[PDB]
Amino acid sequence: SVFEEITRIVVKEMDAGGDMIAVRSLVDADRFRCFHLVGEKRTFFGCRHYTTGLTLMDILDTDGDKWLDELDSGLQGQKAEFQILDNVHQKIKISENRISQQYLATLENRKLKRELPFSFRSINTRENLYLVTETLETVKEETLKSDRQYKFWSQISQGHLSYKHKGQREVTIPPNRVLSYRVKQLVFPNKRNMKEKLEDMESVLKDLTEEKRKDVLNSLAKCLGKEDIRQDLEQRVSEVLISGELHMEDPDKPLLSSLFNAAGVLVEARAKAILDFLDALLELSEEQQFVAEALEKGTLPLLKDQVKSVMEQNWDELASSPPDMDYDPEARILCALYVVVSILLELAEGP
Amino acid sequence: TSNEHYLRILTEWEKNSSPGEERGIAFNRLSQCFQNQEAVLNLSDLNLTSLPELPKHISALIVENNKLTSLPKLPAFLKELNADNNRLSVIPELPESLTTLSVRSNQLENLPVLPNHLTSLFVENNRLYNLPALPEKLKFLHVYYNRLTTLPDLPDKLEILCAQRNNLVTFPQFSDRNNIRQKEYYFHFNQITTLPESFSQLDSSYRINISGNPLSTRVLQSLQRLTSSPDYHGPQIYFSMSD
Repeated sequence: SVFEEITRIVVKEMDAGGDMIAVRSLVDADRFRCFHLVGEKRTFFGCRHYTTGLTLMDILDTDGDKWLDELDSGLQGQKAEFQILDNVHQKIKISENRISQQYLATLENRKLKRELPFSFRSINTRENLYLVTETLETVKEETLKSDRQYKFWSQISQGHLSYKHKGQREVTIPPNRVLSYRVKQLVFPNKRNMKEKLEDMESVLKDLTEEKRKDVLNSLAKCLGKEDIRQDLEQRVSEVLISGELHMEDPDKPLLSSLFNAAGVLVEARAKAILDFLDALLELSEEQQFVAEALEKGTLPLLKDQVKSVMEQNWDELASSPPDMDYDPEARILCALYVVVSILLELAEGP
Repeated sequence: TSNEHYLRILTEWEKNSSPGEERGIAFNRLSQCFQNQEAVLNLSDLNLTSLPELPKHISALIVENNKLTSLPKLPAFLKELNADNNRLSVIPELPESLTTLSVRSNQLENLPVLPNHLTSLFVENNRLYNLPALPEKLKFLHVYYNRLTTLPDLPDKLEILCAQRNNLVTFPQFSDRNNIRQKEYYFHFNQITTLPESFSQLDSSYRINISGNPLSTRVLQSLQRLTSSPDYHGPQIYFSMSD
């Protein structure tokens, strides 16, 4: 998505690679902004900021009579005007909005509250979180056309494909929008190489079924075709993992009857397996349209087999980067596609 | 008779316009902008190619994205001169009333003297090859995206200074006589190799994003020596880790 693209660009030009991180959720543009604390390193893949009903008021909600002046003191947010300009002359008009160090001090010397939401206890299990301090809003409707770029995961285009396509994707940005947000941490006042992993999963998932799998494929069509349904099925599957039960109103019911095995017993291996899928696939940012296309195609075997040669070339970097340090994102995409069709085909061919 | 001249010269400049402008709306705006002399006197998006003589009682001027031709005298103003994306000519001398000047996205190649206690400067997106002395009361600087290569001294209350993507070859003789909560000193994408010995002398209440500059390996490895060491208590300087 260009949101990812143009917000990466504004990060790089305005302040390259600092604590001001882009927004990748295209449709979820201004859900989070100044005074919207979403975020946790809650066993995520390093660079993740979950879209949850927890925002800054929902974590640190003052409940006294002095709220009326807290309206002014809280929407005091800055509207300083920046001109972002490159060879995308042209000047996109951004507003920097940074809650001042004085309010940072007041929040530090204040204390949290008692009735918090269930989402808090669901997400903050092992969360080393970050909070939005400086955010980049859009002041004027800024529908701007753009195409694409990436790096050297162009080995796909080296194999037999050519990748000569055109990303004429022109997303609309209305006024009062969001581009990027500075992240800083107030964490809580206490108030196998995946080939062998994937061999184990290949057994426990060769254990799968056909029609249940076809619902898997349709459900992943909606999920990993458009952004929104990805977080939909993400929340659903995470709830399946934690609660370990079933609500019979799930559109993903045959995969539920699949993760729960043919006898209806939840194979935790299958649950963590769809989870490692979703991790690898959401690591493939905006690959959603392409994977919905791939369901329509039935040509995942082609995709992986290409990056199968490519993965067996690239085992240098997920072993070079320790699991707790920053990986190579391109190599993560690579191993992700291995995981994609390795499993998905060992699945799609009957048990 | 004075209002009579302004009316008639405005009418001439309105009806001898080469016929491509919203200057009828600009004209009734100027009739209500001299008759009663409204504040703000906004000219934005009206595309007035040439701004004629303004009334004496002006308060704040806001004329973004209007012109290509030089401004006339701005004689006695009051607060905000906001002249974005207009022309390349020189700025008229600022009066004692002017405290905020935003000439962002303009094309002035020679910023003139900026006397008096000017507070809020925003001269981003210009071709300033030079910059004279800045006022002491300067507090929010923005020389962002400018061609200056010989950045002079800094004031003693500057907090946010954005001067990235300039031809700055040398980190200047820094005014680290400033003690702002977090120095937003964005110098990324400059031509710097030489670092003045005083990087051990600035406080940790600093982020100088010195990225993009072609530092020498020795100074870079000294920076690694102070950063990989767990006791980094100098400025929180983000160096260009191949960013």
